[PDB]
Amino acid sequence: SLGPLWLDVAGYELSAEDREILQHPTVGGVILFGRNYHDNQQLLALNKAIRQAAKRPILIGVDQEGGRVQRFREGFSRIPPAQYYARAENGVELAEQGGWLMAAELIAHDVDLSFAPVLDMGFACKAIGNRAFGEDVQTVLKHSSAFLRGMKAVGMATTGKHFPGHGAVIADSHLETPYDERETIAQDMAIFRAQIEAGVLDAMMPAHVVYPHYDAQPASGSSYWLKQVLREELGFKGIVFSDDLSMEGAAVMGGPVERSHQALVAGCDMILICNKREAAVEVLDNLPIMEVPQAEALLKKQQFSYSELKRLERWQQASANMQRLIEQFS
Ligand SMILES: CC(=O)N[C@@H]1[C@@H](O)[C@H](O)[C@@H](CO)O[C@@H]1O
Repeated sequence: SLGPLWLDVAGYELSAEDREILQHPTVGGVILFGRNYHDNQQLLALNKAIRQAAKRPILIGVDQEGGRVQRFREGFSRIPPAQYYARAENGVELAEQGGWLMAAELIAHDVDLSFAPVLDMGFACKAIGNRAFGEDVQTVLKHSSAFLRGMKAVGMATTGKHFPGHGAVIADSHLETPYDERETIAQDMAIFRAQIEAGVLDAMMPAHVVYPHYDAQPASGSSYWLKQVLREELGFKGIVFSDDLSMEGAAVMGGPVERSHQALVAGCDMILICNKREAAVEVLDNLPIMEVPQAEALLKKQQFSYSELKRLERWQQASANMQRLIEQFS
């Protein structure tokens, strides 16, 4: 937790070079991907090794939303697309089972957090699609609040994304960054405002999206979006993540070093450099030695094994119900 930088590792086991870089104080987390996941035991061993190499507390995170975005599937309960809960007759009840189950099984495998939930509105943006909980404000709020309650219940920190709303985004040749040219995105942002005000988000990830009515920069590299709006207008007090600086970020600024500088000056607390070990190293060398003490809030609050978890009727039911829900609409 201590440092701002999130990076990844190459495979199923920690390398000797991994063990060295994990000790760099500017590192605060490892983001895991599908290529880091083979099986439950291998995952447990990998995370144990990460925490031992780091020595100090360190965050381990994953994109585990359900549906199209679930890095760990084999040997885990399948989680439905976030869209599916609101299609069921008891959606709010099931959304909480989905969030609880997703979070519980990650904690059982020594993972601190999932970069979830998606608070975007609508299904028309290809990148989002059925990752959204609904296509109007109330449906999104109702079902995302349930999912959040489930995460909270097991001690997992929560991350709203992709602020200030990725639901209506276009990524064609009209501009060089995905964009949303609407004169107002008030409804999209109202979802974020509501969850911020309810105090249910520990963290926030911004969208790599330009909203030209508002500001020239992608929100993820925008002083307006991340300070003026997110902090001053909206009163968000949690952790702000960057986007993946390796393929997103303020691309016009230059390389990883320039993108990292812009993310931090814009108001990100923590920065992500994925898929590019040599870029992570470059950024570590460029930056001051940095600390993010408030990121300790993101470390998981509970500890238990998968065996212990499965003894809960709550697990027995949630797991079965998620499989039913998937089968109901797939
Ligand atoms: C629009 C989109 O999918 N953005 C993703 C985000 O959800 C994810 O948490 C992050 C880390 O993998 O990479 C991206 O920025």
